[PDB]
Amino acid sequence: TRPTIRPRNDVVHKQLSAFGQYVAEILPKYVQQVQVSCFNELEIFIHPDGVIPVLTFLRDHTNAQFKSLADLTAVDVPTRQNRFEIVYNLLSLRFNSRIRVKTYTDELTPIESSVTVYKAANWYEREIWDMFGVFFANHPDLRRILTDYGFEGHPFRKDFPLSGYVELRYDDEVKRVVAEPVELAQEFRKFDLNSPWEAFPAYRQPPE
Amino acid sequence: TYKFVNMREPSMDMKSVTDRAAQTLLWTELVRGLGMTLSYLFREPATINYPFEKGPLSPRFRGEHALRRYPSGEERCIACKLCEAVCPAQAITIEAEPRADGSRRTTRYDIDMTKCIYCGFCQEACPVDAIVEGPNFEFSTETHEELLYNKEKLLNNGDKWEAEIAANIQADYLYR
Amino acid sequence: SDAPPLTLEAIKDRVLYVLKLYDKIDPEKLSVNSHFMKDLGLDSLDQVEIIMAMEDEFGFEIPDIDAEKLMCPQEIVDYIADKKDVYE
Amino acid sequence: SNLTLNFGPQHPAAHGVLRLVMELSGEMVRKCDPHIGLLHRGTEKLIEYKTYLQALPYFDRLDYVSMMCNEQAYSLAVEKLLNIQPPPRAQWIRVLFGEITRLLNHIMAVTTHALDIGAMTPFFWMFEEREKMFEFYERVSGARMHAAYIRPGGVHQDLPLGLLDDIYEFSKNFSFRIDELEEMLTNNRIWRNRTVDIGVVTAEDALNYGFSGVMLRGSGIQWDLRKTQPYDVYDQVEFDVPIGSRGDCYDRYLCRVEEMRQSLRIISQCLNKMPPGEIKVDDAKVSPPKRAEMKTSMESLIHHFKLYTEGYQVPPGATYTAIEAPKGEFGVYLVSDGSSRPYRCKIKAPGFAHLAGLDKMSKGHMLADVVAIIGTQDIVFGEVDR
Amino acid sequence: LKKTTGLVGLAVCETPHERLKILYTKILDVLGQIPKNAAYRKYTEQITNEKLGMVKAEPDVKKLEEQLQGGQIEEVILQAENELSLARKMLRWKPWEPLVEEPPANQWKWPI
Amino acid sequence: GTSVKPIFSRDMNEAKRRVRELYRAWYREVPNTVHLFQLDISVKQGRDKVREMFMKNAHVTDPRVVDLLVIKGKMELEETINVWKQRTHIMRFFHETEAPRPTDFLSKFYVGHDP
Ligand SMILES: CCCCCCCCCCCC(=O)SCCNC(=O)CCNC(=O)[C@H](O)C(C)(C)COP(=O)(O)O
Ligand code: SF4
Ligand code: SF4
Repeated sequence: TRPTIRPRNDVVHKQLSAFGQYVAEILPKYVQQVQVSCFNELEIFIHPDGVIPVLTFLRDHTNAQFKSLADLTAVDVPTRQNRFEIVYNLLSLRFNSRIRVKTYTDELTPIESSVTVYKAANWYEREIWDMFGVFFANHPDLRRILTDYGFEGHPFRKDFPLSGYVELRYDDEVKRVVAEPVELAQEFRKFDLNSPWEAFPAYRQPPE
Repeated sequence: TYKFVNMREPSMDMKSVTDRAAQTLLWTELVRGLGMTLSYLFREPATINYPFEKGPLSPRFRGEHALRRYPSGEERCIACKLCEAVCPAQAITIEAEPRADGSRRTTRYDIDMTKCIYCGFCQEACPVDAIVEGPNFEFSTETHEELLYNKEKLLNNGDKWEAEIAANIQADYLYR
Repeated sequence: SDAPPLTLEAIKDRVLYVLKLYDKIDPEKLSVNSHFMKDLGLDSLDQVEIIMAMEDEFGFEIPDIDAEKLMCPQEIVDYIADKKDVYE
Repeated sequence: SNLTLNFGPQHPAAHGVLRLVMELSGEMVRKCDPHIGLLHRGTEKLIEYKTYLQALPYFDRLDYVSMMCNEQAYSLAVEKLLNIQPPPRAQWIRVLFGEITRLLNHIMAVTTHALDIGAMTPFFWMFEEREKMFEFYERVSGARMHAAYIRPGGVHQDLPLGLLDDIYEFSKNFSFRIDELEEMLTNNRIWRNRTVDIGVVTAEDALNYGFSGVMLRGSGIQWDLRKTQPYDVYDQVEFDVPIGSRGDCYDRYLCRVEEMRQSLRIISQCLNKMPPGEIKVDDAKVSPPKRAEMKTSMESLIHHFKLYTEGYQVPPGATYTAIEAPKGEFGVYLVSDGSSRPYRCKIKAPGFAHLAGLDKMSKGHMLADVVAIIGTQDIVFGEVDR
Repeated sequence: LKKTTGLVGLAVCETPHERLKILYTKILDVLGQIPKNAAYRKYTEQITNEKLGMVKAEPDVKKLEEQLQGGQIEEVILQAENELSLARKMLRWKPWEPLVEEPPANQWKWPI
Repeated sequence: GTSVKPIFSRDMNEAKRRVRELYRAWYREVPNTVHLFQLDISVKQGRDKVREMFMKNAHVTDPRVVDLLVIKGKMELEETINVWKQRTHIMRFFHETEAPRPTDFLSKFYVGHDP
């Protein structure tokens, strides 16, 4: 385990574990889980109701000072009763550290908007609403950001097809661009790539 | 370790103040800019006389695709479909069957050059140096259809450019 | 001077004129007491359109909670008379 | 009632795909509402149908002014998920070409900003240097901009013989081109009138609005990911971080020029310290074997076949990996489900937040000031829309 | 005495010691209304008392900045204001209480 | 119990009231849309189309789904009023270039395999 293998950092791992325990102790009402990955990244899994109290804490506490919101995105996992995983990535410049805050929601449950905590969240939340259909309560101006005007559906959902449902062309009879059901001269060729042999024994699940 | 870019102070002696006033009233920095443009006017321009002169390119340059042959004239391609599998744009379509003499050869080899991103992954993946990106880059067309290359087009490209393709491969293959 | 002292008869007549311009209401089987849903067969959306036309005719807005109760021309007449402070 | 105007997409200062709905009172800008998505191509969904190698070229086309930097960010994310290490010479080549890329990007940003403002000449002087830099790209990879040179595990190919000397020859002359650009712009009173105290942003607002890079450092914030969170061999090169004092367009332009000079310094150090050795990780389950090995040994052929058909499996997990790209912090949130294709790939682009801050930055300004502020944010819409 | 903080929008504070004493005293006063066993109260009181004693122990501004590890005493004042606002919000939120709900059985299971 | 968090409305009555507000807004807006976009349809055609779009979702019985539908309709109306939509987007509601697709069994049998 020399040149080829990525080196470990026990010091950062211990520091992040201690700070995760700290955060979990301070906010037991909302914190459901804390994890430190082996490449030294701290994750805090919280109940949705705590989106605002937790973020605010992480922004304003003297020992956290996570002033920067690097990114805010969603992940779609259709097998879960709560479909959508909401991910906040925060950066503290005072302590030169990063943290990740995770929560969940389904298609019909709003998530509190965090524009009062981080203004940067505004567009990010719009993008989530555009791509996943997650509604953010008390957003100042929530509307589509990335898709075409009048576009139907949320493309980043796993069950949304890659080529969508409609395509566009110019029609001369009506003298304008029109939308029609999509037809492909060549269909996208689905590839089955997964090897039938297990790759990583350290991640084997119980056989139920 | 850092530096400040705009944290200087002007000296308030009468000499510096009068110099600033002379700059304000007589436009010295504008004359400096005019002098810079005048200096550039008398420099030799960097324009090349295209198409009589061309820009330099490397042996590694990725151009129009071609299908290659062995020195006996046999096709190098044996229809393994690694290029089709690796292609990030799904620009390659391959159909194959045993030939009349039993050889493993393609019946269809299409590259959609309007789908292609010219990444060169196909030629990296090819185990027999069959598909390559050649040096040609001047192959614009008047219709979309002419850019949907079939196997005959690619074999013609190989036959037409093999002299250059082989030299470029000889130049580069020790890095691969 | 300004507009004459509008009365209940004028209100009822203008309401009837507005209603008889609706394409989904039979012009001659409409009365002052007809019910939009039971007799005319109008849908809930149709009722909203009828109140919007009344707002256009009489020049003042009608809120949703008030507009929901108005289910016959007589209720509309009484609502308009009450808002405009008219007793005859 | 304010007048409503479509600024772009078909506008010279709108960068082709930006439609800005502007509410104006005379030429005073009452409100800015950027409408984007005119270059939204669904990259993040397309990546879910690719192997990691197949997904790599999509990053060239996000910030098409800084290609190898995007490649490096994605490669670092994948290498972190794979728990592998690139070889040292690959890391030195990565840093060298990242600084060449920063030179390219800062040339484009400064000269196009000057062209919006009205100074058209420096664009032509500096784009020949960009052309020479493009040749370095093409000589190393065969492509002028979309190199796909930097891959998880190292780089695709070693440098051709003679490339270092030519890079040195270019680098020993680029400083005079910088000097000529500064002679045209830095002390010019028209340029200062167009840039000083325009788009002033406070440090607190810059932090809260998600800004990064020069958009922070122009306001006095002492932050640079290469210094605070180094990657590859950035902790082995000496350079200074330019810091502004006013938070306006002029200080940001000064910062970018000084960043070009510091990039020259770093490039010199990289040229003098390039070590020998292999250029990709010596692990054939991740990096493909050499072509001679593939045609001689059975294991090499098997691993070539599998890496080019199925691709390497990545252990399950999620990482947020960020770098100091020329336009600010560029990040990837990469989620692996254990297979050979990424489950999710969210791309964080600095221009997204920077353009979201445009309406705040334009308060109290005119139309030309808004043109200058758009130029000073250094926006490319390939990364904004993805 | 200092000409500028170097940060746009952050003014130079005259009499930073008194401002810091006022802010730390206000923070402790607000924390006194939080339950004694709440971790937020004890942790914030510990760090606030450390900073308050350090402020009272060193009358030089530069040496106080060096000791506090807080980066330019004006930003220390800003951080104290942020902590006071957070303390009021936490008193309203009461996050010291038990978790509201347990997630579903496989909410966080990855992969799948 | 079902322990469900609302969006705007607690039951179906407030959701229906919000539906009526959105319908009134669209009905008022239609003539302005016809004038501003220079459409060749009548105001009656536009209102009939608006009614049709609303009627498409008449079967919904979940107040949260109704609230989200009203949110989407408000977004569409805001896009239309501010002329963020172009004429092509407005006319996309009418499908003027799509051939009429048969519905009876025999015509579908003749034309192809789709059920
Ligand atoms: C020019 C073209 C413009 C096109 C604009 C398109 C805008 C689309 C906006 C879509 C809005 C919605 O879906 S809103 C969702 C629709 N509402 C419901 O599904 C609730 C349950 N159904 C009912 O209440 C009845 O069927 C009802 C018919 C509503 C009347 O009810 P009443 O009888 O008790 O009054
Ligand atoms: S160059 Fe790339 S995109 Fe083009 S055919 Fe080869 S693999 Fe496909
Ligand atoms: S061109 Fe090469 S990679 Fe493609 S099918 Fe033929 S032999 Fe295989």
